[PDB]
Amino acid sequence: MSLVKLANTCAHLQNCSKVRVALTSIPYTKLQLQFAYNLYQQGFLSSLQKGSTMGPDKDFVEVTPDNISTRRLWVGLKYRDNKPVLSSCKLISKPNSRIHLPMEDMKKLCSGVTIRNIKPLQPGELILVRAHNNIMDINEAISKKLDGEVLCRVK
Amino acid sequence: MSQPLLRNRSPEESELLKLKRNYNRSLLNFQAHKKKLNELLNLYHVANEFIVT
Amino acid sequence: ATLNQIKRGSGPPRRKKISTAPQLDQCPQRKGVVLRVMVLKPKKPNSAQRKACRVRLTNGNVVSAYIPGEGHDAQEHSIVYVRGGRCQDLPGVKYHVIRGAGDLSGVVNRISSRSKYGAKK
Amino acid sequence: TPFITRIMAELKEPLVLSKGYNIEEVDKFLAAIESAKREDIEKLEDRREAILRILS
Amino acid sequence: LRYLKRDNPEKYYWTIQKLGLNDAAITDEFNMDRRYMQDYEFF
Amino acid sequence: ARQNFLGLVVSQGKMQKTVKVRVETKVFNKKINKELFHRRDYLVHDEGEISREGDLVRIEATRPLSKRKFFAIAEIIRNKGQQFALYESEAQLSVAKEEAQKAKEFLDKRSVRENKTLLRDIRTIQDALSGLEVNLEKQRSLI
RNA sequence: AUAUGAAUUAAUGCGAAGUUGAA
RNA sequence: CUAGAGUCUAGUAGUAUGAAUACAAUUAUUUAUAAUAUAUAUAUAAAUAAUAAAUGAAAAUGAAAGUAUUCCACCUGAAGAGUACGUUAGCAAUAAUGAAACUCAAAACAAUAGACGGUUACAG
RNA sequence: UUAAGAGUUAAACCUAGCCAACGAUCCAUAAUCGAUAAUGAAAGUUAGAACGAUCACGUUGACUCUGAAAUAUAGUCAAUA
RNA sequence: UGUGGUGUAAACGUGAGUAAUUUUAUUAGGAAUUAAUGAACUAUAGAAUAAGCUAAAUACUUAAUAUUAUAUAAAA
RNA sequence: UUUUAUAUAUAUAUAAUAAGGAAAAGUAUUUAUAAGAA
Ligand SMILES: [Mg+2]
Ligand SMILES: [Mg+2]
Ligand SMILES: [Mg+2]
Ligand SMILES: [Mg+2]
Ligand SMILES: [Mg+2]
Ligand SMILES: [Mg+2]
Ligand SMILES: [Mg+2]
Ligand SMILES: [Mg+2]
Ligand SMILES: [Mg+2]
Ligand SMILES: [Mg+2]
Repeated sequence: MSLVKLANTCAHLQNCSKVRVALTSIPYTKLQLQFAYNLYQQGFLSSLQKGSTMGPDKDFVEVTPDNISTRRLWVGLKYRDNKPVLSSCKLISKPNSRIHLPMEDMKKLCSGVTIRNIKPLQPGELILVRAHNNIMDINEAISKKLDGEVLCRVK
Repeated sequence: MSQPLLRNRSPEESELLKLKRNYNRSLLNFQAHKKKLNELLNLYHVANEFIVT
Repeated sequence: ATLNQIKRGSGPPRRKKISTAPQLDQCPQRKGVVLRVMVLKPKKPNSAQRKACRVRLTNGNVVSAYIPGEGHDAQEHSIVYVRGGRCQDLPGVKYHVIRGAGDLSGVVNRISSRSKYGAKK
Repeated sequence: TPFITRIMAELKEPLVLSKGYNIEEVDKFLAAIESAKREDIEKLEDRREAILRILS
Repeated sequence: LRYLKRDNPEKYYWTIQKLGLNDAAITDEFNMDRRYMQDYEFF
Repeated sequence: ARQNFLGLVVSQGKMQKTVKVRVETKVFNKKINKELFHRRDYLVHDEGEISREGDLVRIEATRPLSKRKFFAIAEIIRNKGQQFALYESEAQLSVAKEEAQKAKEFLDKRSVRENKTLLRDIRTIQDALSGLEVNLEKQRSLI
């Protein structure tokens, strides 16, 4: 659940996009898995695969403590019309200053107001909020009236 | 995402894994024991030539 | 620089405003008495014979004040009123004597910017 | 500290062998080799002594 | 040994007593400043 | 209700029936835009002297009990300081028994070696005439 | 101690046209 | 420079491109291993050089002066000034901490074209 | 003693503590604040005149009576004029 | 202009002191778990006696009549 | 891929074999708003 690991993942995706690599890997943790799934469902990532450090898994493998150390989540990146779909990725809640917003301030952020010096939501943008150990889009978090921590911003 | 990420090992698996790891460690000890005994064997073989008297 | 360093005291430099008329102790003007009237040469490139006076104020400080206008009627021990403003081409005269107050009269035969020079019409 | 005393005493015991060896095991191995030939006493004793002096 | 204190309080005191140390020695800040050597006559 | 705080005991026994409890709260610093913690040390009343340094406790507001002591110990959330005290007291002698028997064993092996020649005996019988390996074999067999 | 004045006294800022060295 | 010893020892004193983590396209050399049968113009790594993208005021950097995270130290125009005073240690020397008023619209950095130099050579 | 806790004040006896480089103690300065005023895009910054809320004082210091509540713009004593 | 009752703890003005040892701001904050205090009105009941001293009294004195601490239980 | 077949010592080397094909028409409020010059 480290914001440090998530920040490292965000920078890794940015770098992978800038050099135009089709397939890369990230740590296989539930925060990373939920993050990758939310990016993928919104069309930012081409595909998710299970794998090891060497590469994606050929056949299905059970996840146990024996192999957990070398497990990796292989994300495939989308490049459309000679441009990267996942152009940029940022962390709103830094490990120093963590931003836990109530639902009203999330509505304000989605409505264009700057709360706690957070630049509000933009049209083509995606903001992720973790509530009670589940990652979800900020719009859905508002839809479920869930208080949560705002994590990141991928544009 | 709802399901647990990893299936924790049952205690039977824990015991079996203990057996494997102890086998590895004891095998290393066994090799080292062979080597020390062989070195002692060669030392005693040639100890005729050494001069203690 | 870092959030803790910012917290511990570091930050943007204070855009501090110091007074350009310190001896007026945050007053628009102050009354004063002219000890002597002195003629001084400004810093070059400018060349002139500029009229200034040494003034003891009512708060007790002593200042140097430029006497504007074509003609000054100020002698020693005259009563004057001093406002802020420095003679730019003369170092050390940080104040302006008011014309039309105390023993300083309005500029004679002044017809434009009369208010600044104490003239009447 | 009693623990340190015992540990540092074990080093200075009258006869303790190095490199992972102990007197009992070397004795067993020497006697075993001596037996092996079956299927002058002075020389074998001083040979043993030289071995032990080597490993002290 | 500080970590041992946090993890296993019993084994920690067992260990510091066996090795000849009070909790004060482990817990406090220590450096071999020469004043330490003068205090305990290290040389 | 009466003010209740959760804290950690820091100083105990320096005083009579009084302890010091470190209390931590959350506050929003607008200047740095951070939800940061703030610390304060409360002089708290301990009656019964059931407090030890390193205990997590709940302190509750009371009448003024001294110039600076307006709180009293309410509940020991965790008694880890008491555990430390007990374990110290136990260890001081628990190690001692093991040390004594260790010394006995060490001197006993000294004596056993002191009794120790058999190369003479072994040779006399020849004139008329690995355990770890077996343990490895056991481990392999069970595996 | 907080101030206010002080013979005696330390340093430095400016400017006038210059004077002297060659760092 | 100070003490003890017969010149030595023991000293006082403390001057004269931050660290870590994740990631980041090539080429060419080497370098160290791991192989397979000198050949696979062998793969895996680190060192060196030129790059790409990226960054930068540029020079230039180019696996870092790049993308990100965390911790610390430091800077806030020039001069006054690392000065004065006070304190801190020191027999002292010195060191550390360290201002203020006044004066000015300056000052500085990289690079561009120039004329300049006993600056270099080279020619006509 | 008080209607009432408390080294608040007075008495007695114990313990050695408490605060402090996230700045004590000391010094200088200041009445404090708002749904008040000024300003800014805002965070904030400034003022505390005016409207309103709280405190302190009624030439200076201490004490006393009354009283539920006062060291009262009261009384006594002293200081200054 | 004699004896008495009520009123001047308010309001008015000021910002000296005050960096908190009692000040200001805030809390759906507390207890010691604040008095047989009503200060001045409301709604209810009752009572309003005797002497003295004042020149006299609704002035003053003296006297008459009208919650807490115990003990027993009950609960929480 | 999978399943079997032969051979060899439950396993190994070889040969063959592959189940994923569906069609249908019609069914605004967008929000707060930060400029520089010599
Ligand atoms: Mg004041
Ligand atoms: Mg103020
Ligand atoms: Mg005031
Ligand atoms: Mg006001
Ligand atoms: Mg007014
Ligand atoms: Mg008063
Ligand atoms: Mg007056
Ligand atoms: Mg008074
Ligand atoms: Mg009043
Ligand atoms: Mg009456």
